[PDB]
Amino acid sequence: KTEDQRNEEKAQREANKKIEKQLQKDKQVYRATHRLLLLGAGESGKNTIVKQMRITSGIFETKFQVDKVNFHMFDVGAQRDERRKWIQCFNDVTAIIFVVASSSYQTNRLQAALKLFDSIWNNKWLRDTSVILFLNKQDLLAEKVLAGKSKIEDYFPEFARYTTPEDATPEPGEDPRVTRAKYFIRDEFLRISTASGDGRHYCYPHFTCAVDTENIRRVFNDCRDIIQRMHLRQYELL
Amino acid sequence: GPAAPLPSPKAWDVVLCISGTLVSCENALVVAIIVGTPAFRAPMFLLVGSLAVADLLAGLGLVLHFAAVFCIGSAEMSLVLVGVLAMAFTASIGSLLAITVDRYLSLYNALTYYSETTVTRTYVMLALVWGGALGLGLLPVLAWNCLDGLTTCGVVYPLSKNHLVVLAIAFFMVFGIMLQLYAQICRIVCRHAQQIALQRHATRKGIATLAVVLGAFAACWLPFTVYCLLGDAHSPPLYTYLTLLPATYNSMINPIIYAFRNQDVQKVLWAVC
Amino acid sequence: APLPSPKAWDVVLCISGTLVSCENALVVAIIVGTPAFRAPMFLLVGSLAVADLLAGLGLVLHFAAVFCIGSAEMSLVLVGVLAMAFTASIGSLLAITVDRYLSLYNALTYYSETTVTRTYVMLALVWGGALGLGLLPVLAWNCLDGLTTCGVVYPLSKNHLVVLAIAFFMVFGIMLQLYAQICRIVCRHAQQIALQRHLHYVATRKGIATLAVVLGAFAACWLPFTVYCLLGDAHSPPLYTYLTLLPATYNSMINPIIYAFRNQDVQKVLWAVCCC
Amino acid sequence: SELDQLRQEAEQLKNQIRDARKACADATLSQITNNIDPVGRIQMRTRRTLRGHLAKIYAMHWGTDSRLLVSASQDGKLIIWDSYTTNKVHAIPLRSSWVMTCAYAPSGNYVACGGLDNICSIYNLKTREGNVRVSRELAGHTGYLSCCRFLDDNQIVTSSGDTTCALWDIETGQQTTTFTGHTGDVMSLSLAPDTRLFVSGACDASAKLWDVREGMCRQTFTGHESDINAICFFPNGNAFATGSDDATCRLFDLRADQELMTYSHDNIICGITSVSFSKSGRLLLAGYDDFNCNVWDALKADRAGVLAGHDNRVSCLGVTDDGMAVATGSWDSFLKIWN
Amino acid sequence: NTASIAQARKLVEQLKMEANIDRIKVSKAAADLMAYCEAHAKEDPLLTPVPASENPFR
Amino acid sequence: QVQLQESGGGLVQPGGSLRLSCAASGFTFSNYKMNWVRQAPGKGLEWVSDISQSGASISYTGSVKGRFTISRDNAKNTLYLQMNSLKPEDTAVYYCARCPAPFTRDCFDVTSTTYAYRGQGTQVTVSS
Repeated sequence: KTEDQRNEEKAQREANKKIEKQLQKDKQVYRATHRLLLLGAGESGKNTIVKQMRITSGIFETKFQVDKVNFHMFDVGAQRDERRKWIQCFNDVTAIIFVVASSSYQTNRLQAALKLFDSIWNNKWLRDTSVILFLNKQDLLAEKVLAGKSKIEDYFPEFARYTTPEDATPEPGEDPRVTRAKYFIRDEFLRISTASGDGRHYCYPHFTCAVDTENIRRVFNDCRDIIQRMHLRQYELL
Repeated sequence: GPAAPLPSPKAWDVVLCISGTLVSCENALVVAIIVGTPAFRAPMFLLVGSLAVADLLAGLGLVLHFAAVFCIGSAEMSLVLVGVLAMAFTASIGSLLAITVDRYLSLYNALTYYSETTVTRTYVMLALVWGGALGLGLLPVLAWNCLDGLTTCGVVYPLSKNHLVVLAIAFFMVFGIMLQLYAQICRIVCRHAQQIALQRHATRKGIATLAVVLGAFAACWLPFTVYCLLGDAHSPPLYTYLTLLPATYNSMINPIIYAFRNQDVQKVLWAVC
Repeated sequence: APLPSPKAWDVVLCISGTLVSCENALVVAIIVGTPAFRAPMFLLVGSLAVADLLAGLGLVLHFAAVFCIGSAEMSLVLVGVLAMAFTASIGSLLAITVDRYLSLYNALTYYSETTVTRTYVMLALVWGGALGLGLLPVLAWNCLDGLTTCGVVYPLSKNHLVVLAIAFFMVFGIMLQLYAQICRIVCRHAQQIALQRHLHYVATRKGIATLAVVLGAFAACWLPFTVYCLLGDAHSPPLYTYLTLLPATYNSMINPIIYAFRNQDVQKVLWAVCCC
Repeated sequence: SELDQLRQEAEQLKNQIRDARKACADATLSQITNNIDPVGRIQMRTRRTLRGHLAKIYAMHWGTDSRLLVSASQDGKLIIWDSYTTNKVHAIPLRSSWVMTCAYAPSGNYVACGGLDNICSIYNLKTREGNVRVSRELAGHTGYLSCCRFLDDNQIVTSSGDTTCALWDIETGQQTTTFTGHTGDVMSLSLAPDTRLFVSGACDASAKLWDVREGMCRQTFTGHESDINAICFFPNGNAFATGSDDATCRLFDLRADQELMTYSHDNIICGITSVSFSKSGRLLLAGYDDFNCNVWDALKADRAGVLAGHDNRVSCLGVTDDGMAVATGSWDSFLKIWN
Repeated sequence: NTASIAQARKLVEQLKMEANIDRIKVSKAAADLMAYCEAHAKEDPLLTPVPASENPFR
Repeated sequence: QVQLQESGGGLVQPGGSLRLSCAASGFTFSNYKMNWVRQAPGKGLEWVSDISQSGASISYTGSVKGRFTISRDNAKNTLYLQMNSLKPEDTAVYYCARCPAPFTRDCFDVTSTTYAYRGQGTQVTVSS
């Protein structure tokens, strides 16, 4: 009662107040920092990208300092390929960085990336979270197309009818053939993305190479666009 | 009670009364959801709460002003009531401007939007809006009224022409600020719409909603201010409330656009119903 | 009918208009004479100077028509032209500020040269939104024939004045918002623009704060007149009218100094000319 | 040849066991339970809505005295609550932001946490210094840790995604026993009241009974159509209820070694996240991915009640040791107490 | 295909340990379950609601 | 017990048509989504074809496009894969797989090395 228990309750309220004052601070810390997933189908230069943006346990965490905005990037290792269970832990991430090797033509490892991307896009609890797509390892993409030893017609029968997009911005010094194939892989991912309505989910294709270092800037703009698109949908509008 | 009769209300007085009463009824539920649900305590929800309390206060002021002009008959009470009505309308305009600027800021620096800086900015915006509302609602009470009989006393007896002109000027400045803010938001939305349209191969929804909100604000508040600037003391009395009904209509419409359209508040409404 | 000599206030108004006309003539002379001076901002500055010079000539030969022989018709047309030039000048200043903001915001992320064409699309709008308005009711809604209401300027009616004041305060709010956005941009991206300056006056906090003073150099001048246009009536003293019109002519004088002569290249031209 | 022979032998033993299972099915549970009176409807009400978590609540557990509870959040905080007075007693910061399971030792002295970081961490609440400090960390598992329970203050059972279960002794810190019988991720495991046995349900649409002392699988229970997301013992320790993603909860009994009841509704497309029982074993509760909790009365497979106070997936649901209340923690960062 | 043979052998071993167990009839199991359910029905706060005097969560 | 049995397949001449049958039990065939995946010698699993719950959305991998037909008999609970104009590279060990959850558009973990809901697998060899 008030004779004996009153002091115990008062101490408990004081402890609650201290805990809440700590919770305010790490709440600011948590909500200020954004979070991203790093997902890799395999042999797509995920470690190369990690090393590029760098400047046993199953999860490795990396820190960013981009434009006074703190980012945390989480990769998944030492975990089995069955990912239908732990992928649900990542419905609060700002975006999922999907790294795909475009030199995939498992004999057809590109289709494995396409099928996996379908699962992420159509998943019930990954509907809100957007995906940043990095078509990676294009350094040899022009080489094999120029060499002509391997064809994407055999592994993708719908490339021959596909034409180069009119709204395309090829980089200088690029062959016309590789440019068309560069946007064919992108359109396959885009076909999955635009097939589903209910625009809570959007995809952000981005061509990438090992020599590139500015992948910070492309992620920063994507996180900028993703967050403001979510704000737009709240206020009707977009 | 020898003589001392209160004149019977005319055709438009009762419509003003009904509009104010139903505005209060409409805003009571919105402010109730704002206060009751602990989840609705984000920086942006405080802004809608401020707009809602200003609108509810305006409706309550309207119905009580009719009370004072119907079976109460107190001159000082009516002065106080028209003053607090003006304060409520100024607070509504300021809160709508603050809502727009907060939305634009959220759009602009989205990554840094969730910090202590946004809470401090929201507190400062609330303080400025309500302080300016009190200030512009204390001039027509303190010494700027028509009771002395020296000032012009423009359109809303009792309230001097100078205070009305100052209010119109402040409203026009706020209107320009909101026009530029919505131009910025239009640029953002148009860029995103072009990107999405290029991806798929549209803009109708965003253009429609921005046009609707800006047109509601303009077509509902402009006539009062323009007639305030143009009008004089001996102006026809029907124009006093003929262009004042759209103000009540805008105060009525504001929570529908800013509160009901929110998915979370809509879900809470469905849960209550 | 012998016209009495104008009072001293009309004389000093004419004198100030004469100095304004001379300064604007000098500025347009430097702009036109050098073919290299065709920068995207320089076209807007030249349009502002054109409106300013037109206002100066209008005021000077308005004093002429008042103190010399003349009828009310050409005086009415000319005062309408004067107000037309003034509202064109206000629009030009707003366009210059929005051009600065657009340049800064765009150059924050890449750049586009197509905006120069957009300048034309903007420019005509000003010279079609103000200019035409500055002559549309004056020739049609004049209060000289009138017998409806006049207001605080003898030729113009009160409805014209309140419409102009409404437009002015909308423009003032727009420019306040633009300056606020420019300040937010310069505060958030100070280091980037400091390092990326090489590829308008955008600089450190001390350097860009002068823009506020520039805004004051507008707000302190045109605000005292426009508000009076709402408050006054036909019986208001003309002394107040002249005393509040003088700040507008002072702002007309000072706009070339802060906008034309401020830039570095014309400053180099100035030292070259003075050295001779 | 040899592989085909082994496959044929496995098939023939499976057929023999199926025949044996069908032999003992004299009468179903429906016939025997038809006589008893139904409970009707239960109107459960929310009393305490615990707030203070930012990210989703993924696991929670009750104490032995039904007063203090623990909730873990993917924000990287482990909050120890007192549900009676809605104070918070201990906001433990987590080394890894991602956590998937928490557990209370049955003495009030230690707590356990685990997740994608592959390491289960024990925190001591009775430190002399007064500051909560991590006592031990165990890193034997390769796959992500799924759940963990305490046998006593010294032994802990952990189930991870490497298709293995482990029994650790805290003092020595190495794996005392291992359990390798599953063909998929072991999503959940539950402990018998006598603590001699425990049953783990995995993603192979199968549950397995294990004895801690001997370390071998006694019986395997099959019959589900999807991954068993959760499983809980009967209060008497002679039956267990398993909930999967096939929108059906099943009841199995050890001695008959076959299913008994098949709680399901035709309008339930949504799956099941967690299951639990009451003290008497009459009332059972099961969470759903459609942000409500359906309560099935006793055995007749009739929906006794619905608890629809949440907005997102209910992730954890637990009944106190004395059966006073049921605590449901969901993904809306809100943990509620119902009774 | 070497570890596959060992895995199949382990599966067969476990299966034939599992086969040789004693199973009582389902009716007896249901009888025990209902006996436990009815015996403890008076000690279940969730089954029969308790007055708010004895409820700590009131 | 959820088991899937695959019937058909063997040493066949190239260019022929082969029918592979997947018989299912222990679960509702109607609710779930069926997949066909093949295992090349010395390589991992690669997805081939899928058929949805009702039978409307049908998709194939690039290699088997235009030559493979996937159908389901809900009454017989039997999933048929029809192969036309086979090629030497088509030899593999086939597998009739089921995605883990019913009434779900996504279908995870069908090519993993250890999957519970996958059949023992029939053998198809194409050679002269």
